[PDB]
Amino acid sequence: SNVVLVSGEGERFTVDKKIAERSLLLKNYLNDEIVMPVPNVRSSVLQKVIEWAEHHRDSNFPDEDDDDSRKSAPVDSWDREFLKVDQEMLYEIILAANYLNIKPLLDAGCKVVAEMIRGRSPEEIRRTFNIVNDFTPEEEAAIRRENEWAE
Amino acid sequence: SSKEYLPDLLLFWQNYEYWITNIGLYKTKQRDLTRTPANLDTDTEECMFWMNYLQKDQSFQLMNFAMENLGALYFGSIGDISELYLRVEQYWDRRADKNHSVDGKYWDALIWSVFTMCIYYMPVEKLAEIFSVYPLHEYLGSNKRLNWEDGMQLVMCQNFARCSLFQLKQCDFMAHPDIRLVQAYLILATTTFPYDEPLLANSLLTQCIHTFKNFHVDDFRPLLNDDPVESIAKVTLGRIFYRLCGCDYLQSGPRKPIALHTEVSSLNVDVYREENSTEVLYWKIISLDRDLDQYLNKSSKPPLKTLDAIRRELDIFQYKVDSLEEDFRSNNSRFQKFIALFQISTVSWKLFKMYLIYYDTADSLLKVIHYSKVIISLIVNNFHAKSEFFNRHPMVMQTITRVVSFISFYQIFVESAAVKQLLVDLTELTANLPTIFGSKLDKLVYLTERLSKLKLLWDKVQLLDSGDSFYHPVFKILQNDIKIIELKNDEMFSLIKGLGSLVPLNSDFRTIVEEFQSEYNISDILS
Amino acid sequence: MFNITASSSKEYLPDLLLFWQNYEYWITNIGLYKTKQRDLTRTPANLDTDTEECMFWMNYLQKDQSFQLMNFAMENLGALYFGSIGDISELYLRVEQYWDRRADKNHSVDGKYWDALIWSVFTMCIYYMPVEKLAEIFSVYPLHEYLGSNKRLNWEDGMQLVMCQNFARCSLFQLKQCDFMAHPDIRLVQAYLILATTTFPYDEPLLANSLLTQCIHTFKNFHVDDFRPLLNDDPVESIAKVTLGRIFYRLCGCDYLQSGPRKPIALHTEVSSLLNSTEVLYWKIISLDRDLDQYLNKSSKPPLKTLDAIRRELDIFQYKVDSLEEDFRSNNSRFQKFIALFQISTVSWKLFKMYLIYYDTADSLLKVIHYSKVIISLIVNNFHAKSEFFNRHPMVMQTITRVVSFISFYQIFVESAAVKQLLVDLTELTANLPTIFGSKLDKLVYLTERLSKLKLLWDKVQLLDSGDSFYHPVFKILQNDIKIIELKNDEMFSLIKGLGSLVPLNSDFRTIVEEFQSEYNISDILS
Repeated sequence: SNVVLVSGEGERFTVDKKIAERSLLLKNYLNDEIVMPVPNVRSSVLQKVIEWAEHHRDSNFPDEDDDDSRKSAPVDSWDREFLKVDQEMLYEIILAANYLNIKPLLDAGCKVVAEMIRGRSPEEIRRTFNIVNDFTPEEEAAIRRENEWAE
Repeated sequence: SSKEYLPDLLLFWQNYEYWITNIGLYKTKQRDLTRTPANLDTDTEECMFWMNYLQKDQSFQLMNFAMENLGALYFGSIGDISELYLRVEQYWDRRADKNHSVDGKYWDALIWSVFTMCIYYMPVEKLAEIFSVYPLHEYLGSNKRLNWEDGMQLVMCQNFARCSLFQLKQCDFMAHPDIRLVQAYLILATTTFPYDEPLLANSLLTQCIHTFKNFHVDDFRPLLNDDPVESIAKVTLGRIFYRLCGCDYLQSGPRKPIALHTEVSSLNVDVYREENSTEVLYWKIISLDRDLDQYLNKSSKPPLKTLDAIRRELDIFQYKVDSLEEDFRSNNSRFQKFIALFQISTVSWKLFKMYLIYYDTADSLLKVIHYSKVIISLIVNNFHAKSEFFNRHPMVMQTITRVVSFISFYQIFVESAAVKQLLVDLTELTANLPTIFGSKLDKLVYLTERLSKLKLLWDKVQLLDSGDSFYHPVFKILQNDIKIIELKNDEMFSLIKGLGSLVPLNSDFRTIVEEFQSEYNISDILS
Repeated sequence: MFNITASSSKEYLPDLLLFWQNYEYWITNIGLYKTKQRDLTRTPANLDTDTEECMFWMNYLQKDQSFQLMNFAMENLGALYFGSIGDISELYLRVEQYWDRRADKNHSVDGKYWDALIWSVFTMCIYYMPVEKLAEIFSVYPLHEYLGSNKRLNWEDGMQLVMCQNFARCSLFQLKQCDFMAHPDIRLVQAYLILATTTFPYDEPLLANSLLTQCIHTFKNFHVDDFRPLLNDDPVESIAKVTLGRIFYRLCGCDYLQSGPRKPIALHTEVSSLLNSTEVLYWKIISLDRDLDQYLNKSSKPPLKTLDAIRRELDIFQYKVDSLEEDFRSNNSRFQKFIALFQISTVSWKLFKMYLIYYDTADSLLKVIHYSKVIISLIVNNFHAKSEFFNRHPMVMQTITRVVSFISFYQIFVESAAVKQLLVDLTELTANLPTIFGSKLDKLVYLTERLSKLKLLWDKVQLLDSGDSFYHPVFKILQNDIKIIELKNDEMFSLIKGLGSLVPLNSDFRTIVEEFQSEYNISDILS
């Protein structure tokens, strides 16, 4: 029939059952109206997750235990035109897919972060050198002295 | 600017859980030997009454209740019960004889263990329609108005278990090992017999391991050159073996050294993944629990690859238990569904508890709260009609002990708003569990009450920092509970009292600690 | 036993001695002693026949006779109880107490443990007392008045064995009154290590294996991983750990001496290997005997360097045994030196037998004949010193069984005059072993007679060949003598009987084989 995904703020999102069994956690929760709390997810992020499941009802995803079909799968055109959002709300979508155990949203929604870590400019790797500490200042001086000769 | 002691206090919970809620509460029987009686005139006139109290039609009503409502428990051990009606017939035929063969007395002990399981899993409304209250009170000499739901069904369950043991001891079962001993113990292990006598159950389990490994059967796959009777014999032996490993892991501890379970379900080993998943699914979900509860007493973190592997097998067994047959016209299918779903909820809770303690991953506290609500939603759902007795299986006592002890431990140190409502819900659930658990339910309520009073002591005394490590009376009380129960689970003192004439010889916070240990002692949970 | 016309080649002898290394195990180790072919539809068992039996056998032994038994044990058995119970002068107080609170109505569990320990000690006293001292203490007439046998017999013609077995059964019955599975304590281990110095583990092998599994369970219950006196502990606990060391040595000794297929749970696996100060000597010799006799059932023949290292260690322990000083008036030290010298001679004989079989080293049959004459000169010497009870210890049944079976098997195939004189000496010694062995001695005489008739069958029937394989009726009869006992020690049929309604549905060469198996059946050594 229909289930209710109660968000972390308090709203109620009526989702179709076959669509909302994309989430492994809810599909295991249904084995007892069936409401269920999703505590750490805002209403907009859960709306984005439900729109993802509404599109990818009919699609077919890899077997969650792959080396080739899971790492080397390209993102969909909708999934790349779907995650052009704020970066913090992107990580909150990934947190929502890691709570609800939605593995293909944690697949296609997290290869985008992989495409953003690589493919970045080598100037702002030199700029982001010790934004987290990770080195003593003696070793920072030695590292900056080793490649002082080029620039 | 937060609470920094908390990781090395949850790492202490991983030791406190084992030395209180696992070993100290269920598997500790502090017995003196200069006070315990020993006779064969007390029990030989008591078990004679408990074997004369049952009649023929009452026993067949118990067997009908087993055939209709308990097929998830005996069918691994004894097979289908339609072969066992003949054994109840032969027991009531051979009742008046005076020369009993051992091959008759083993079937008598097996069907009295089946009767013990039937008494333990029967609702009080169906029990009052079968038996009678008043001859039992005219014999035992107690409070007369002490009806079955007020703590009397446990007494008849324990005495039927003791009569099944007395009929085993008439077999000279040490001198004649046979598979009916293993079957009778695997029927008795579905009751609270492994917790009313935690030192007798370990020795009977050692005798069942000796009885099983007497056969020297390691491969339960029927070979090509086997007798077609011997093939079905080895199939039934394999079902008995995995039921025996399931009821063998649950009694692990310091008072049970000889273990049968030697295999691994993830990642030498001997005997696994050769057997068809029919009711080894109950074993596979417990080895997946053994891979989590082997890090309680151990002092090293489980690797995260192991926890991810356990999470993947949890999802696989979720989809496997949802792949089971929907035989709603037999009431035992819902009970098998409840067992194989409550086990996977228990292992899920323990998995995300160990994620919360050892690594603090993504929303693991919310996953602990979620699977605690799933355990509550599985137990509260059984409070309807026709399935009220599902909450009597000992795994719900074990699991509710672990869950309410962890939530009461976590309410002390972390001021949260969902954990508080969850703790109120589990307190309401623990005060609504079935009363056939007996003294263990009252000791669980006492342990939850002690942790709540320890929470009230946490807010009272201000925390004393020292830079490198902290100091508080609550910390020292929790340190001392493990030391007291390790002192109680050390049989060296009974050894010094046993070898002969040997005699055993060996501020602001201490006052509060000794007053709290005098008012709320931890030795109350042993008995 | 081999790896058409007649031949005279000798390819049969090297594969035939390797076949002896399997026949010795499955006949003289497992089939003769550790196989008790039971039947459960025919065996009676209850608690009305044996309770008044134990009442009679405890009311028979008067008070002052028990102190003479204990004085005999103190003066003449010092090399047996010291491994188990230490000093028996500490145990006179327990005998005084048992003759005080015998008249009471309620016995404690500790009291009945001390009673079971001292009744096992009384069993050891009866088993090792000569008939001259035993006729002075006990009377014969009430035992005939109760049991109802022919009143003409003395103690020596099959009556001391009956009183020994009934005292062992009374010790076990007083263990059964303790509910010793529900109260594990070290007196169980001490009582069984006293009872295993008699022929209790051969008259009831499956019961003794279950008692030994309970003793391993009760010993590992205390969790002692090191038996060394540490300076930090209480000096009472250090004496307790010394006591557990000297009990663990005797317990792994009795663990080895019952290493059959009807005893699957081992203690000796948790010990290292060699590849007071006199009890550890017996431990080293028995461990070396284990390292020799583990190559019986397996197929991998041992290396030469392994047997040579065993030979160097054997010479070291031969020097250690030959240096034990002894007083001729102190009979305990004489029996001590007899046990040490007989065990080291048995290990020497087995080592040179493995030299003769596995490699056929030049000048090695002479060493086998030499150590067989050493064993004969040890056993015959005890008839000429009025210490006739030295030949009642169960190692002189095991050793003489192995020796007379190997010398008969070698006189069948390879004739020699020294081997024939040695076989005549073995037969004369086997006819003069003490009557307290009872049935096992007569079955050893039967086995020697059967291997003597097999020599006549080897002589009157000519050997065949097939180029590489050799055929003979003696070879097929010796194949089937292993196959019959491997069928008897197959516990699959008891499993099929235990799982319910499953009933099991199963030239002159063959003529001579079937006539010899009908005349001298191998299943006459079973019980």
